[PDB]
Amino acid sequence: PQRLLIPTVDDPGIWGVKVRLGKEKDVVRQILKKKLAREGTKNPLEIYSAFQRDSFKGHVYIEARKAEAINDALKGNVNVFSNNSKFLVGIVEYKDLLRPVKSSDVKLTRGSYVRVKNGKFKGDLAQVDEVLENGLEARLKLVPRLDYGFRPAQRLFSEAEARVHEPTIRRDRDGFVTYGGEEYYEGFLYKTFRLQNLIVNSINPTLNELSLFQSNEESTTIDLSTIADSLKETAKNLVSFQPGDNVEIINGELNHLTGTVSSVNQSTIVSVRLHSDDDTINSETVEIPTSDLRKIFNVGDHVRVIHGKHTDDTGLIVEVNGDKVEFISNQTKRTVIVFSNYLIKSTDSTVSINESGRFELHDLVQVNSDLVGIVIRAQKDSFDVLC
Amino acid sequence: FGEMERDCMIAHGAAGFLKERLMEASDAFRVHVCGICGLMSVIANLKKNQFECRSCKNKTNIYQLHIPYAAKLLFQELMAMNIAPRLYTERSG
Amino acid sequence: LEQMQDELIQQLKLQMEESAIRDANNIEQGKPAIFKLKLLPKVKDILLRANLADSILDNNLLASVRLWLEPLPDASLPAYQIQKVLFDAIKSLPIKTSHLRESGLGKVMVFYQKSKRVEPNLKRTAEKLISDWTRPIMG
Amino acid sequence: LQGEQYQEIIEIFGDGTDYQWTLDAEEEMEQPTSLADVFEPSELKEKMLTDEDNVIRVTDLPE
Amino acid sequence: DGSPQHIINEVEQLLQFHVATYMDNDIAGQPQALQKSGRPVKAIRARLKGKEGRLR
Amino acid sequence: STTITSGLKYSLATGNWGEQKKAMSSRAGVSQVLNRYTYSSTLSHLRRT
Amino acid sequence: RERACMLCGIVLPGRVFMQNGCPNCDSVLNLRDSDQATVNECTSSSFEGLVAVGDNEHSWVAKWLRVDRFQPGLYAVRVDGRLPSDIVAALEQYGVYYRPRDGSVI
Amino acid sequence: GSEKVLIAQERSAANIVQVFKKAAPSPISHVAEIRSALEKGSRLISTMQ
Amino acid sequence: MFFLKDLSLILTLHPSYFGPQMNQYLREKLLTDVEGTCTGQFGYIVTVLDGMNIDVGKGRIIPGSGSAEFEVKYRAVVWKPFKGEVVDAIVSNVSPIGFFADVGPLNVFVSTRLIPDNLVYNPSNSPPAYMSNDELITKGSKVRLKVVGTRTDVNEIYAIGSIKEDFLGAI
Amino acid sequence: TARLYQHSSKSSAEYPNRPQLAKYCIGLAKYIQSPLLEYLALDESMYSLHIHKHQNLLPREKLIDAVQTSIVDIVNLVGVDINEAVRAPYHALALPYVCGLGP
Amino acid sequence: NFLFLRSREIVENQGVFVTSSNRVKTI
Amino acid sequence: SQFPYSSAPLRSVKEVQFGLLSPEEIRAISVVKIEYPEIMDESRQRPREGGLNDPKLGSIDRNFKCQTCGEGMAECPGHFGHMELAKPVFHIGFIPKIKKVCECICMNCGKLLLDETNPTMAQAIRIRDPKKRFNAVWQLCKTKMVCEADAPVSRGGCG
Ligand SMILES: [Zn+2]
Ligand SMILES: [Zn+2]
Ligand SMILES: [Zn+2]
Ligand SMILES: [Zn+2]
Repeated sequence: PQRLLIPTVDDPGIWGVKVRLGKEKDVVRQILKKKLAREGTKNPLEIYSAFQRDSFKGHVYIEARKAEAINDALKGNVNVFSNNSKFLVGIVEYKDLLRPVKSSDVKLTRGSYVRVKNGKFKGDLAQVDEVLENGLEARLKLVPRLDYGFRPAQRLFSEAEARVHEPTIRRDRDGFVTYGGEEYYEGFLYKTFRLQNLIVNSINPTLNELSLFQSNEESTTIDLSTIADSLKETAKNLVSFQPGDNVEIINGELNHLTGTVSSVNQSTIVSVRLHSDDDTINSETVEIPTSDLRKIFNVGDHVRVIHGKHTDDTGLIVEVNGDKVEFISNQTKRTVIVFSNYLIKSTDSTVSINESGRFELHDLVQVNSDLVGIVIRAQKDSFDVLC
Repeated sequence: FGEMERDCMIAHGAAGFLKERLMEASDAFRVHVCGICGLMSVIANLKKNQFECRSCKNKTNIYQLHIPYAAKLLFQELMAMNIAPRLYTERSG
Repeated sequence: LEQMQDELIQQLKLQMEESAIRDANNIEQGKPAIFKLKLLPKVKDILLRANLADSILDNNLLASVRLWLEPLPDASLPAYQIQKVLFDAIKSLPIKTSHLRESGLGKVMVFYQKSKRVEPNLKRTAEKLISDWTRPIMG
Repeated sequence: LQGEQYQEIIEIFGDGTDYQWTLDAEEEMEQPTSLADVFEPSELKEKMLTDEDNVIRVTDLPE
Repeated sequence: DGSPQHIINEVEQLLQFHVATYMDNDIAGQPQALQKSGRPVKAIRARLKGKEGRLR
Repeated sequence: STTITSGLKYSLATGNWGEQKKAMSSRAGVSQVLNRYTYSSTLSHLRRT
Repeated sequence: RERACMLCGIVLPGRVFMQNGCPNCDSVLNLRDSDQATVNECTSSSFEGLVAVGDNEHSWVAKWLRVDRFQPGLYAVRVDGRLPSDIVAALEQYGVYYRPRDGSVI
Repeated sequence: GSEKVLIAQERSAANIVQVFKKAAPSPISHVAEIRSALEKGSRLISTMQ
Repeated sequence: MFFLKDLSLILTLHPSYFGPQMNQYLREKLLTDVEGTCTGQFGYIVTVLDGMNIDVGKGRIIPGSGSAEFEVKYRAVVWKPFKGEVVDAIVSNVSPIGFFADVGPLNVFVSTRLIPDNLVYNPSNSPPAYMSNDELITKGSKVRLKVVGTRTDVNEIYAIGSIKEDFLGAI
Repeated sequence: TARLYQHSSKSSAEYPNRPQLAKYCIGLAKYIQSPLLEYLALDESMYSLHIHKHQNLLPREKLIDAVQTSIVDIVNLVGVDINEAVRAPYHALALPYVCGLGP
Repeated sequence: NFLFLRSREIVENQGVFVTSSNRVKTI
Repeated sequence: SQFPYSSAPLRSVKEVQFGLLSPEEIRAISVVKIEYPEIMDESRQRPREGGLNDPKLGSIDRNFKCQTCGEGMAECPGHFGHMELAKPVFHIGFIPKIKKVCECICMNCGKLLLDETNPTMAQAIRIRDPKKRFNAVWQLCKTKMVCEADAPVSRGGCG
């Protein structure tokens, strides 16, 4: 079993000792060697076990029963500091000192789409065709970046252009081509990459790369499970709240209730005052987790886009189609439909156009071959010119 | 123009000369303060002619002041230590 | 004195059970649970009083505490304020094995520990409390 | 441990079946394609992935 | 990741020390925060006091 | 060989009589730049306590 | 170069595992009588939490790590990689249940 | 390249008994002080009161 | 909606105008600088009542700049639209994205998404209009609309109207 | 077309390590090689070219329709190779303007 | 011959208005 | 006249109101959240956004304009950013006052240990100056070493 093995009062104690950084495993090996050497002698090292954890830097934990045993184990070592920096580990901490880590995900799944940390395809989305059993590397499906004779743009490996620019192409199978030492399978590069070269979480996909990857599958973006999970992650993480926001509750006993955010504490507890026909209920403040709150957007409110192609665009709400909200823009003066997850009720725009485009305000520019004008107002997407 | 010279100028009663010495002949600066929160948090863009205090969400009740740059620095350092000095242009009693 | 406190705690127990029943019916009637929130301040004030812990354990109010902590049949968890207040009260009182046997709160504690909609801080506190309550049994 | 106090521990803490069905319902509700939700409608219209697009492509008429 | 209370206490006490010395580096009863050159850190409080401070 | 060399050179160059990393609390002004304005000034500087 | 035997959790050099095999798991793994692929599938060089055990019988840690019936030595709290399905079935044939030490299973 | 001069530093002699009268706001009225220094090296070692 | 409000203005006068005609000059300066302006807080100031008998008080000399500062208090007629208000209008332009109407000095834009569906935009009609079987709204046509949202600018106000509810549309 | 190409991000993606004057010269060379394809590469900025003295008097929709009709007529008078269009998108810019076809 | 005059009094187009150089005099 | 024209009216300070900054106000007046310890992005100019040298905080270079206000170096006053703390910490300047406040109130019910029933307490509350009022209230409530769940009738205490 696993539950029954939890420690008791009569179990051997655990001590932690500060040591010099980077020598923890060395101290562990020295302790084991000393225990083995003195095992079977008149004065054996009266300890039971010793270990360390990578996260808990500078600490080595020994399971024993006596402080003299700890002193004897540490006697004759140079990594131990001058002072006896030893402490008694609390019995409750015994389970935590040996609990595992990095259990967020079971494994890297073959066929999943991931981003590359570094290399020539730094940041390019890649499909995990193969996961090596070692777990340190994995073979991936990528879009080649070649010039055929500062990196070239990603493009499917073209055998005809490659032969024209380099007639030394190799062939090993049908559809599997090796050019310049790189193996391209049906126009897609297949190359092993280390685990330290990949981002397996918070992956941001683009429909352009998705289409370029799924075109060979005879269907545009047939696989959408991992994409749906990424959508859920993006929707959940992008939500940020402020006092005074009108929100609705999705779960809990208070489901389908409206309220206004009164105060914000940390990023997971939000104090909300609820609104209802009963006056005595409207005078109560409730702290509610943010994971069960949805923003309420009323028609005719100034709202600013948080994230997306229309970032920093503002307008007035016109149509509320549930998840997707429609609003008339201020700069383009046209209706734009964006999800309610990307909107914040900002009563004032005050948009700054700096660090965008080539021209600033009051710039005398040439409209065309005949018309010359000056800039009166700048936008995130266009400019206004008086000729 | 140390403190003893300032005391001598006070004794003479010349307030205009003292103000000119410590502002025009030295670090003079212009800031904008919100008429509500009283803090120097107004995001003023002079060329576009728009002023805005995000905390109070107002665009109108905004004034400008002429203060020594060292005073602005002192108030910002006070705000860095969670102390909020609020400057108001009207008395209340 | 102590008997008056026991009577008051029994009245609180009856009020808590009635409020739980009313909130369950209201949820079954398409209305939010409000009675538990209404009774929460008085329950919090009573529980925060340390000298009444002995009378609480005499009257086995932990049974009603578990009843409030028990998720309703609609698979909806109780309000976060109720869970937080009850966890704080459980920490604040010297719960023994006999009291757990009378109330049977260990089942709900294990459910909270295993569940994932529960707040991770509440998850850690539930693990800590379960370990503390298993401590006397094994030694 | 010892059997009788193991039974006592079971009595105090339960086997979980009193709320195993609650846990199963929670996990069922935790688990759940429409391209409208995947990307912004403006981007979809730019990339030509809407119902008007399929109707135009299917239709036997010059655009 | 993982919560040994001793480690948590040590790291949170380090954070408290850094925040405190960022605003006042003359706290009597404990050593001052030092730079890599060995000089004490010029906290914000030291900026405002003395003849060479902000006010004077 | 750098230890003694740098220590002696630093203490003689800056006047702080101690280790470099313990500049505070060390006796300062022990070593000074020789005054060469006139011969008498140099002679006076070389016999100063 | 050191690798952690997945089954028992011991950590020894990979060449030691190849030349001599696991002193504890040889009754069910035959690591010495196994090729490099099987050695990798049962001994992994990617691990965490070096553990030195002196007395298996009385060490509560050894019982907690289920290594109180093995040879004292270098052990790893967490080992990257799991036993293969075929090796899992082979061990289940012997009647021995395999509990992963990867931490993802608990 | 700069000419540095070592300024002689004045200090109280060692190995001599100094008797001092402490001020009134103290339980101590008189103090006998001595600082010790080995002949070889003439370095301060310890002080006694 | 029109209102009467007591407003105040700060007027700075250059020393070159320190003459006997100072008061009247301040009056015309106030009239030129207030009549017709648009402030988001108040709306539109259309006229100032008793424009030739406004008290100006005593001006204070600004130390270090010589110019005098005057505090002028006056009563003026002000118009400001409100959210959720139904007012009369005259259509000024017809466009596929919607039609623009005028409510006094304010120009209101109504999008197609706030127009009843039966009022299909007809570009072939002369002039082009949003017409139904029994309704035809074109340039110069009286319309009754409800203001839903108002946008505040530097010295301008942008309002959005709707005719999708009852007793709205053509009148 | 060269002036507009030296500022277009299409050139930057095509030539990430080249100066702006190099992009301008490349645009000039491509215009000499094939004016029609360069005029197609303008996409939306082609509508801002000085086409007629009173080009701005017409409504935007009418001017856009006139440009579309002219370019469709010219490209249909020219003809488009399907194989080369598949081989290179640059030659495929002319595909949507063929009669019967569309973007 | 075109000059781009800006005045703070004028509100239209942020005070920017185009006026020919032949129709203005130096102040 | 050395400052560029600004349409905001020019006035002079008449009152300085002191106080503390609420976390809500700190979050409101901030323009960016500081989270990355690296000062420089990749040591290739353009300091990392979200770091301690975010361009939104203000500009100190002649050729770089502030990304928040758009003004030059001579006009940008600087804009604040905020950093979220994982665990709350003491303000070093208020620890003695925090200790005094802890001595004045109960640590469980969060209420004063004395009430207006005491004539001395009412007399102390009658005073106007906040500092002297706090001093008197502390001098009284310091001796009271136990919270009362009942009136010295329930006074709101927890006992
Ligand atoms: Zn403000
Ligand atoms: Zn083994
Ligand atoms: Zn700025
Ligand atoms: Zn109390």
